This record gives sequence, C-alpha cells and structure tokens, in this order.
Amino acid sequence: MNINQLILRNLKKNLRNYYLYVFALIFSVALYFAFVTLQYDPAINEVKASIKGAAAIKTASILLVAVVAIFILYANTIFIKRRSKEIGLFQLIGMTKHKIFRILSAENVMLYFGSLAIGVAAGFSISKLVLMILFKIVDVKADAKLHFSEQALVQTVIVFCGIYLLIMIMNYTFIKKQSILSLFDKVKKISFFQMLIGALGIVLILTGYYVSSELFGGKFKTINELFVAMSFILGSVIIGTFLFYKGSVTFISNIIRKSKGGYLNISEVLSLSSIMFRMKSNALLLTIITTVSALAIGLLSLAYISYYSSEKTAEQNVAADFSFMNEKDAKLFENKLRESNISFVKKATPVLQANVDIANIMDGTPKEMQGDPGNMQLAVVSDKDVKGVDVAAGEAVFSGYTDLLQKIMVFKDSGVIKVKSKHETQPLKYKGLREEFLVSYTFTSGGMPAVIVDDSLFKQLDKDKDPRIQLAQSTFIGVNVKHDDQMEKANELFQQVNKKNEHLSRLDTSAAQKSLFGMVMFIVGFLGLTFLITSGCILYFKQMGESEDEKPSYTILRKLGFTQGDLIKGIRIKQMYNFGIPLVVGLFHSYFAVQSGWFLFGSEVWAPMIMVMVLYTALYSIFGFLSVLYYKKVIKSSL
Amino acid sequence: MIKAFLIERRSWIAAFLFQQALMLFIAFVDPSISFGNVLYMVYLCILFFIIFLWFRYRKETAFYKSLKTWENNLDVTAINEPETPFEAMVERSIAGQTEHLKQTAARHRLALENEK
Amino acid sequence: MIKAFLIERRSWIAAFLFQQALMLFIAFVDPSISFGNVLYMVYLCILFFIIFLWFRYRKETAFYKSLKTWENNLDVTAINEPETPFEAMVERSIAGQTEHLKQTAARHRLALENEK
Amino acid sequence: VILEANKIRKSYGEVLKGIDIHIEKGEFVSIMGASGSGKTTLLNVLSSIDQVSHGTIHINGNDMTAMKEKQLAEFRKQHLGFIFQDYNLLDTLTVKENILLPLSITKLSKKEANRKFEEVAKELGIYELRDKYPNEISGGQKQRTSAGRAFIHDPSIIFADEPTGALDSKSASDLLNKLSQLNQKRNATIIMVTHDPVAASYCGRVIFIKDGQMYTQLNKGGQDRQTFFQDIMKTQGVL
Amino acid sequence: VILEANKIVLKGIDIHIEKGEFVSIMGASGSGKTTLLNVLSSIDQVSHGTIHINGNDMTAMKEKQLAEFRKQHLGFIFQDYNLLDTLTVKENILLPLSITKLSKKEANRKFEEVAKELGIYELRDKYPNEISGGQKQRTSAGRAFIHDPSIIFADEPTGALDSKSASDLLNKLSQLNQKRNATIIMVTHDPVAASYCGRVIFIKDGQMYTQLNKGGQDRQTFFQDIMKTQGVL
Ligand SMILES: CCCCCCCCCCCCCCCCCC(=O)OC[C@H](COP(=O)([O-])OCC(O)COP(=O)([O-])OC[C@@H](COC(=O)CCCCCCCCCCCCCCCCC)OC(=O)CCCCCCCCCCCCCCCCC)OC(=O)CCCCCCCCCCCCCCCCC
Ligand SMILES: CCCCCCCCCCCCCCCCCC(=O)OC[C@H](COP(=O)(O)OCCN)OC(=O)CCCCCCCCCCCCCCCCC
Repeated sequence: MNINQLILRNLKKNLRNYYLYVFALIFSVALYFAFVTLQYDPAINEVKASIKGAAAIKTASILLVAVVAIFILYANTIFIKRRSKEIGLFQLIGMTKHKIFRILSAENVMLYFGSLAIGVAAGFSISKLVLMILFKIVDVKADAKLHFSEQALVQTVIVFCGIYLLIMIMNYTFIKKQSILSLFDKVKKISFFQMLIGALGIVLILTGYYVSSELFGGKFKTINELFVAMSFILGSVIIGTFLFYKGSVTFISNIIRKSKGGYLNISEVLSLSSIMFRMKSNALLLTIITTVSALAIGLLSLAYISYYSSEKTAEQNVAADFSFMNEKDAKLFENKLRESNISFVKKATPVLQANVDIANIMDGTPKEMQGDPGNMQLAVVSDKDVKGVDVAAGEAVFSGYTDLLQKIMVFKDSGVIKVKSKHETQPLKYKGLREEFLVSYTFTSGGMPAVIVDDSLFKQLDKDKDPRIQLAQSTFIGVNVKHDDQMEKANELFQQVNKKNEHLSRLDTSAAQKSLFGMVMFIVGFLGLTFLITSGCILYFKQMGESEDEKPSYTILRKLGFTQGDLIKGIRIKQMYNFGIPLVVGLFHSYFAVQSGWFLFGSEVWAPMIMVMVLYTALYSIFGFLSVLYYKKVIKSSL
Repeated sequence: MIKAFLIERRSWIAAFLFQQALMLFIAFVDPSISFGNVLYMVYLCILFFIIFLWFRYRKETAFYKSLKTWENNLDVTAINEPETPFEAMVERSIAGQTEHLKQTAARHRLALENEK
Repeated sequence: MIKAFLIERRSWIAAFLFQQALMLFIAFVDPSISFGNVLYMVYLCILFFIIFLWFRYRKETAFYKSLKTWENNLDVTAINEPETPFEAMVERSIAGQTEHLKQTAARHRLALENEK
Repeated sequence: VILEANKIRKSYGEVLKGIDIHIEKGEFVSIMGASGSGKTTLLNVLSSIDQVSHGTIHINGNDMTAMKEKQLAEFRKQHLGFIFQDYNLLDTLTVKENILLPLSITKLSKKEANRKFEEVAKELGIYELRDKYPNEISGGQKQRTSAGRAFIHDPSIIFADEPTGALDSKSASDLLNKLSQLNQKRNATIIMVTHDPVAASYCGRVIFIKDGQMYTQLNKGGQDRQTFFQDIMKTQGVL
Repeated sequence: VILEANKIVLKGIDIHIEKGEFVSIMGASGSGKTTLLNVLSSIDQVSHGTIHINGNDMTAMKEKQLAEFRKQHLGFIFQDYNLLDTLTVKENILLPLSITKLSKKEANRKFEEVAKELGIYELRDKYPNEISGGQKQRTSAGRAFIHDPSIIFADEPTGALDSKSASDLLNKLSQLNQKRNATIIMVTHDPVAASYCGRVIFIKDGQMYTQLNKGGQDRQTFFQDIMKTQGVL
C-alpha cells in the first residue's frame, strides 16, 4: 500500500510493544521539566543549607540529562538492531538507503515528539507535586503555586530535540554501515580461562569486602593511605563484579547442574539455559546496572542515616538547647526570655584543656588515630560541674559514646591514664563508656570525649593551667527552657541576637543538617528512581530479545507434552533468577559499603537501610513481573 | 465464584487502592491540607466501597450464574433477561446461534422426509 | 462501542467520582481545608482516572466487540481467546453451543446415511 | 487389547471414513499407504492432537476422546510415548538430562531415576554418550536418545511417525533392531508409520489405509525376513 | 545457457545450469556453503570469477545498482520468514509492487494466480503473527515469486520448519517450479531437503568434484544416494 499507511501501522506496533519505553520517555520528560521549573521557581530560595538550592538543582538537572540521554541512546540502539531484519528486507525490496531512513525517521518522529508533548503536559501537572515533596523533605513552610514557565518549556524542548538529533545521526550511520548481507557453538564446556576468570571474580569481590571491614579499623593512618585504599576497593569491586558476570556466574551455574546430576525438572531447564550463556553476553551492561544501583542505594541510605540521626547529631554537637560564646550576649538573651514569661536555666560549666597520655590504655597500636595519643587536647570537666556519677581521687570517667569515636578510639575498661599539664603530671584511672555528653563540640573535638576528675584535683591545678592549650571560652553557657513547644518561640527570638552568626543553636544546627541532607536525599532519590525506571526498561528489552531467541526451545517443549501452565512456572523461576542475581549482588555491594561508613554519618543504620532495599526491591520487581507477562504471551503464540 | 469476581475486577480494585494511595500521599506531603481528616474519610470511603463492591457483585454476577444452564439437561431453563449492553450482546449472539440450531434441525427434518 | 462501555460501567465511574465530588463539598465547607490545593489534588486523580478508563476500555471491550462476529453472517471463523474468568464462562457456553450443534448435526447425518 | 477404534472418522478434508483398529500388548505393527492418503492423520487422531468428529477410540480401556484439556494432558504425559522423525532435542541440555526430561513431572527419587536410565541406556547402546551435548553427536545418536526418551517411563502405546525419516540405511537398521529388541524385552506395544517397507519389515502385522478405509491384515506368520520382505513389497506394489 | 558459473570468494567453480533446474549445494562447516551462495547471489562478495545470467556481463560498478537488477529480476527466500508483522499476507506479497506506481489492479490477479497455484488465498487477510510457521515460510516464497523472476536464491528454507512443513513446502516449490520455469539456487544443511531437487553438487573446500542427478530413482533412493557421497567427505 501507500508508504503513509505503513508508517501508521508501524507506529501502532511500536506503541503496543515498547510501551515501557514510551512510559520511561514520558517520565523522563516530565521529571526534567519539573526540575527545570523548580530551578527557576522563586520559592526555592526559601531553603537554607551549605549548598545553594538553585545550584544543587542545576547539577541534578545536568546529571538527569546524562542519565536519560545514555538510556535513550542505548534503547534506540537496540531498537534498530532488532529492526535490522526488516531493514535488510527493505533494501532487498528496491528502495534506496534514503527512503528507508525516511520511513524509520517518520515513525520515530511521530512517536518521540508525541511522547514529548505528553511529557510536557505531565511535567506541568507534577511540577507542584515535586515542589511540595522537596519542601516537606527539607521541612520548610511556604506556599507552592502551579505556574507554567516559558524558559522551562524552551529548555526541555532544546535538550530533547538535541537528543533526538543524536538519535537521527546514530540511526543514519547504522543504515549506511549495514549492507544488504545483514538479514541472514554457544553451548560448550568450561575452559581453563573461564576457570581463572570465575575464581578471580569471587576472590576480588571478597577481597574488596574484607578491606571495607577493616577500612577504618586503624590499619591506615594518613589520608593518602585512606584515599589509595578507597581507589583500590572501588577498583576491586568493579573488576570483581565484571568478572562475576563474565565467568563466575557460568561456573556457579555449572557446579549446581553437575551436583544435581542428570535429573533436572522443567524449572531447571529454562533457568539454566539462560544464565549459563546469556549473562556473559551482556556482562558490561549488567555490571554498569549493578554498580550504579549499588551506588544509588548506598548514597540514599547514607543520606537517610544522617537525616534520621540529624536531631540526635544536632543534640550531639551541643550540650543544651542553646550555646553561648560570651557572657554579655547571655545577659542580653536571658532578659529577653525573662520578659517572655518562659522559665529557663542557664548553666555555667568551666572546662579545662591540656595534654593527656591516653596511649597507656589505648588498645592495640596507638597509630590508628590521626594524631598523637600522648599529646592531644582533651576537655577536662570538674566533678561539681555536672550531676552524674561521683568520682573519687585517682579516678576518671569518659563521657560521650559517639559510635565513630569508639571505632577510631578503641577504649579499654581498665588501666592508668596520664595527664601531662604545664607542670608535674598526675596519674589517673578511667572506666569510660558513658552516654551523656557534658561538653559541646565547640571546645572539644567532634568525636573527642571529655574526662571527669574529682573537684579537689580541679581546684588544685587552677593556678597551674596550660596557657598553650585553651581556646577562648573556658566556662560554657547552656540554656534550656520548659516543655517542648517553647523551642520555636525561643529560636525565633534567638535569631535576632546572633547577627554575626558567632553563636550556635541546637535548632539551627538541626535545621541546617536537615536541609542539606534532605536536598541530597531528594536529588539522589529522584535520580535513583529515574535510573531504576531506565535500568528496568533496558533489562525488559534485553529479555524481550532473549525471549524471541528462545522460541524454538518453547516449541520443542510444547511438542514434548509440557502444557503452557507448566512452562509458566519455569518461566517465573527463570525470570526470578534473571532479575534477582543483579539485585542480590547489588544489595550485597550496598550493604558492605554502608556497613563500612555508617558511623561517619549517624548512629542508627539498620532501620533506614533495610527500608531502602525493601522500597527498592518492591519498585524493581515490577519490571520482572512485566517481563513474565511478555514471556507468557510469547509461549502462548509459540504453538 | 468470589475468587472469580475478584479476579474480574482486580484492575478496578487496584485502581481504587492506588487512588487512595495517591489520596493519602498528596495529603501527607501537602502541609496546607490536614492528614487526620483525610485518614478518617478514607477509612469511611473504604468501608463504603466494600459495601458497594458486595452490592455490585450480587446484582451483576446473577446473569453469569444463570449461564450455567448448559452443564446438564437444565437447557430447558431460560436465561434471565440481561440489562447491561455487554450481556445484551452476549444474549443476542446466543439467541442467534440458537436460531441457527433451530433452522438446521428443520432443514435436516426437511431433507429426511423429502428423501423418504 | 464507547457508549455501550460507558453505560455498563456507569455505576463504577460514579463510585470513583463520588468521593471526588464529596471532597469538593467538604472542602467548600471546612475552613481547615484549603479548596485550591484540594482542587489540584482532585485534578491529579481525575487525570489518572481518565487515563485508566481509556486503557481499560480497549482491554474490556476487545472480547465483546469481536463477539459480534458470531452474531452476524460472517460466523465462519473463530474469535479471540478469553483471558479473564467472566468472559471465559461466556466462551465456555459458546464453545458448548458449537459442540452440541456439531454433535447433533453429525448424529443426524449418520442416521440419514444409515437408511440409504 | 489396549487399543480399540469403533468406526473412527474425521470430517475434515474427508480423510477418515470409519476404520476398526485393535492391537494386542507387545505387538509391532505399522500403518502406511500413499502420500497424502491419511496415513499421517491416523497418528494425529489416535493420539489426542486434533481430536475427532466421528467415531470413538479406546486406550487401555480408558476413553481416548470426549474429555476436556485438563486430564487429557496427564494422559499423554503418562500413558503415551512419542518418537518424532525430527529429533526434537534441546541443545542446552545434554543426553542425560534430555532423556530424563519427561520423568521429572513424575517426581521420583534420583536413586531410581539413575537406575531406569542405566537399564534404558545399556539396552540402547548409548551409555557412552551420557554426557555429550546433541551438537557433538551424530544424527543416529540423536534419534536413539529420542527413542530412549519415549521409552524411559514405560508407557502403554508409543507412536513413531516415520522414526527413520532422516537416517541412513545402517542407522535405520540399527535403530529398528534396537526398537524391536526393546519391545520384546519390555512388552510395550509400539505403532509407527513408514514410507519404506524396510523399516516396517520388523513388524508383526501390517495394515494399509487410504481415503479412510481398511485393507487386509498382513500377519507375520513367524518366518524369516526374506518371506516378509517380499510379501510386503508385492502387496505395496499391487496397492 | 541461463546461469553459467565460470571459475567462481572461492577457488573457482565451473557449473552449468539450464532454465528451471532446481539445484542444491552440499558442503561442510569449513567448506563455506553460505559463502558460495553469497558469491553466487553475487551482490557484495565478488573478487574473482564471473557469473553470466543468460549471458549478461557482471561487475558493473556497485551493489546498489546490483540491487536494482535483482529487484526486478530476482526473488529471495529465507529461513527467518522475513514478513512484516504489521503487513497482511495479501499486502506482504504486494509489498514489492507497492513501491512502483502501478494501477493496483495488475497486482490483484497476480496475487490471485500466486494464491491459486501456490495457495495462500485461505489466509489472504490473516496476520502473519497468528499463523503457523509452515505458512509464513510459504508466504515468503510467494513474495519472492511476485517479482516474476527467472532465478530465485533460497538458503536453507527448512531451517526452522519441522518435517511436515519441510515436505509440504518443497513439494509446493517443486510443482511451482514446474508451473513456471525458474532456477531455484538453494543451499542445504540437512540431506532431507536436498532430495526434492534435481541436482546436487558437493563442495569439500569450494570445488566441483562430483554432481548427482536424479532420474528413474527418487526420494529415498536419492536420499541414500547422497548419504554415501556425504559420508565420503
Ligand atoms: C503513600 C504511598 C503512596 C505512593 C504513591 C505511588 C504508588 C507507588 C507507585 C505504583 C507502582 C505500581 C505500578 C505497577 C502496575 C503495573 C501495570 C500493569 O499491571 O500493567 C500490565 C499491562 C500489561 O498487559 P499486556 O498483556 O502486556 O498488554 C500489552 C500492552 O498493554 C499493550 O500496550 P497498550 O496498547 O495497552 O498501551 C500502548 C500505549 C498506549 O498509549 C498511547 O498510545 C498514548 C500515548 C502514546 C504516546 C505517543 C504519541 C503517539 C501519537 C502522536 C501522533 C501525532 C504526533 C505528531 C508529532 C509531531 C510530528 C509532526 O501505552 C503507553 O505507552 C502509555 C504509557 C503510560 C502512560 C502514562 C504516562 C506516565 C505518567 C507520568 C508519571 C508522573 C510521575 C512523576 C513522579 C512522581 C513522584 C511523586 O499493562 C498495560 O496494560 C499497559 C499500560 C501502560 C503502562 C502502565 C504501567 C506503567 C509502567 C510500569 C513502571 C514500573 C513501576 C515502577 C515505579 C513507578 C514509576 C516511577
Ligand atoms: C512513589 C514513586 C513514584 C511513583 C510514580 C508513579 C506514576 C504513575 C505510573 C502508573 C502507575 C499505575 C499504578 C496503578 C494501576 C492500577 C490499575 C492496575 O493495576 O491495572 C492492572 C491492569 C493489568 O492487569 P489485567 O487487566 O488484570 O491484565 C493482566 C494481563 N495483562 O492494568 C491495565 O489494564 C492498564 C491500566 C492501568 C495501567 C496504566 C495506568 C497509568 C496511570 C498513570 C497516571 C498518572 C497520574 C499522575 C500520578 C502522580 C504521581 C504519582
């Protein structure tokens, strides 16, 4: 018939088959349009963090384009590759190489631009939703409005038109480089080279995991050693994962088949007919999917770990609801709260800074930590200063668990601790392992705890105090107020006091941490969600091509006597392995990466991390179910 | 047959559940609107939907229950008059083939006596 | 065909739109609930429902539209295989219709040939 | 008897017009005729492949027709064996797991499964190729392992639509000798269709069909191959 | 002559084929049966040797111009059933004629005659995705013959076809060749499909050593006749 009718019919088949690609394209266009709208939205300036909101969104916008253009270019590459059969037939019909390209371009234009127009409308509808999501995540109260911005529409049109220009170049160069002769064993034993590759892949993966388990144990001392170790473990995991998909997966599949003997059920035929010979054909694609998914899960879990513990960490860095550097501002602030009929308590806790030899009780080598245990600045608090546990003469206590502290500083339960002041040193003894933190991190280090000494010794060395080791403050001012609802009124009144931002408030530190890590979680979570859609669609298309390659096997099985329902169970198990192996290794990479750095961010790691995989697995199994439905259709039409 | 009707309307069941999932998600994310009032109303709406689902099943599946007249010699029993357009087309096709069965029996009876 | 599909599913689309209509009533009367944000929230669900309705139209009417072949005089071919239990029972009755007709014709033909 | 047909007739075409068929346990019989005369269609109707419009068929006393598609699947997978002319093997599976493909659904212990295979393989001369993929073995072995797959679960009636359809003269003789010996030592009745009298010479009863009619009952008579080979040749030429 | 090969890339073969002579080439994995077909089909892989289709001189300049002689005077049959899914069976046969500005009525009875002799008329409007592989392969053969050519190239058409479909397709092709004389150059990997032809040439490394032609004997006699020749290799 006429060429136009053929183009329309081809579009209908493409829409029916690649419906996931259209949804992914619409989702990518809609999400990108919302992100650009958020970048130029004047209401986004209400967020306050270390990184500017506009700059962070723009960086995410560039990353979103890269993660989408790569998926779109790869998806179109395999679309033409699977269409090469009809490409050669058209060349055999008699049309020139330009008319066939025109037909392919016309069908692509009517589909790509149609989804782009729908995606723009979808992006306009969801622009308010993503803005409200960001505001809720970073905990800011403002008014979100639904508006259409001309610049956002122009930017997304230019970017996606340029992306399609790359598609047209790729499609044109594929037609020209393919001649007429284009429309016309895999099973073998395991070789010695496959033996070495398989063993090396597992060895490299476990070697990287073991290094992570001992990354912060104290083996490395300098920052350069830590950085070179990080490069080594990243390289080992990537190489190990690539070798795992190349030869290791074949050996594990070969081993179980040999162990099972020659008695294989229907489920063991389809499952073992793909992972032995098809996993290694696309090792690079699987490795990239696994690596990025593990990185996305790891980054998201770590950001959620900090977000979950942000309030605890804000309470960690402080000692009360407020911290004051000078007495004059405290006098100004106390009068402001006094006239506000709110009861408050101001505590004055002098602290002492000196050098203490803790290496005598430092378990193992004293080179694990960054510095000298013999000469290091430790906060000293008098016994009368706090109301915890009374300390007798010749005894000491260490306050502040700070889990990161324990790993770096592996404290013991008994020993002799040596304090080296400006004058004659005195020997003490400590137990440690406390919770309540008596000193804010403005004098002592972020993880360094504070030693408690009997007040008799503290009053004794008042005349002999090291002038070398003392920052500015000595006495510490902490202000707390009654109930909990008074936090907001105190915080809003405290804002006008620290005009130079020289003070430090618990609420302000929590809010800054909430906004900074919330923005990172928002960026990583949405980018990971986009990658999840693209990776699932790519794997769905790979299974689509593999399904057509396994059609003769299904025809033989049906002719043998196996029913369609019997093959459904085998397909479900096979698809579970195909969509589960990348997920299982991906989760293992994320779990061992989080377990090696969770203490650097927060204190609770189990609950936030488990939720991330559970959410990720649930949203990842949808593509596996869709692949099963396509497989059910294929085997139904097989015979 | 409960397991059959639920599979029939599993798409509509999921759509209503997804609508409520979106209904909760927007209310939770958006600070201007409350979430407690939406939660209470959703529970009331789900309870009303369950009652409506049972009422819809009883009225609609009655026609397909009577379609089991061909299991045995119950063929003499008449199919209940349909109301929905989908069932009306089904009944029209069944009636058309029934007349097809009637006319071929008459044609054979005509042929049998003509040959005599 | 669209008119027939909408007439059948009139009760279901009314149930979906009843809760949306309910919100536009309480929001218009509840000071604690902003009407503007609810209107966008309702609009998002309406957009989803319209897309869902269009997707379900082709899926839920493909079998019944093809069933019109049996009714007319082009009944010399087969129809699409059923995929859901309710239309499977309709196909089962249709399949039982042809088998009984084929059995009756074969038996009558054998009797006619036996007396020759 | 284990097979009985009461005027089986297929209305499609008309290929079958009513033929009475019956065999005894442990019998080697062949049905043939002219090309396109319906010899192939008998195997598709005796087995439940396209059912039938007229007539009834009995297998081991159980009805072979008038059943739905649920219990019909169990019947073929339990009491019926198939020896296709095409190999119908799997390249991903070796000979060992290809032979024990249909025995998996029975779900028996591996101890007895490895014993049934040993008895079958030693009786077929295919033991040495227990772990060789189909692409690494000759066509004769591919047909032999196909026959072993049909004989692994010891069925009642096995259909062999031209088993020697792609085998040489030596391979056909070897396969027929193995099948005849296998039937004698297992007392499992097999039927087949053959386009050449050489393959059907190992039978005990030969009956020919065309346009759905039954002609003659060529009993073996218990003599050597020389008498039977000439008798089947002259009858086929006359027919 | 009609198709005469003169030192036909391979080592140089001298074969003589007359009009409407069904032929098949038999070789091994290292012999290059597919490579011989590509050089015999003579589109891109051509370095030495000349193919004379009814005395026509070859090696003009390019495959694209070589593409337009075969468009009008060469059908093509393959094993993957190169049929468009969206296209109907009737339109698939008429697809090569849709490009040329025809009256759209000449293609009508030309399809009718093809669907009457070969036989596709029972599924004229049936989509290829809902029919058996035995009919898709048959339809592809009819699509090649709609170009009313004299030479048809067909590599291993019974590759994904069972025995019944292979036997059905070959006898349809054999009688179609008798109806309209046209040489059918084919390659084969299984000796079953190499018996219906009328001439088989065996290549061990790309040379013509012994050719077998049928006669009073046919089918099984011809099948075993080439089995011993293939067993020699
Ligand atoms: C508090 C908690 C609450 C949380 C809230 C959220 C809850 C969690 C999320 C829920 C996740 C669960 C979902 C699982 C359900 C699975 C669906 C199912 O059962 O389907 C089976 C079933 C498969 O059945 P089957 O037997 O295989 O049948 C084959 C097909 O049906 C045969 O195809 P077909 O004919 O049916 O359809 C063909 C075509 C039909 O469509 C069309 O033809 C129309 C469109 C065509 C476009 C092209 C235009 C062509 C025309 C233009 C011509 C002129 C233009 C000219 C151009 C200019 C040139 C001059 O379909 C499409 O391609 C349409 C695409 C889908 C439209 C939706 C658009 C996306 C909306 C954007 C989302 C916004 C979210 C942003 C972020 C949110 C953050 C809060 O699916 C269908 O029936 C197809 C439906 C289409 C896809 C729906 C599924 C979505 C994709 C799955 C994604 C995986 C989920 C992972 C996360 C979610 C996304 C992030
Ligand atoms: C939290 C992370 C971010 C999540 C973002 C999600 C964005 C929306 C993406 C679509 C999600 C739809 C999920 C709800 C679907 C409910 C209906 C359903 O499940 O129907 C199942 C049915 C297929 O099953 P059945 O008909 O039984 O046949 C099986 C064999 N084919 O299905 C069908 O027959 C097809 C009809 C249903 C499928 C298409 C529905 C598309 C709806 C898109 C509208 C989006 C509106 C705006 C969303 C706001 C942001 C979330």
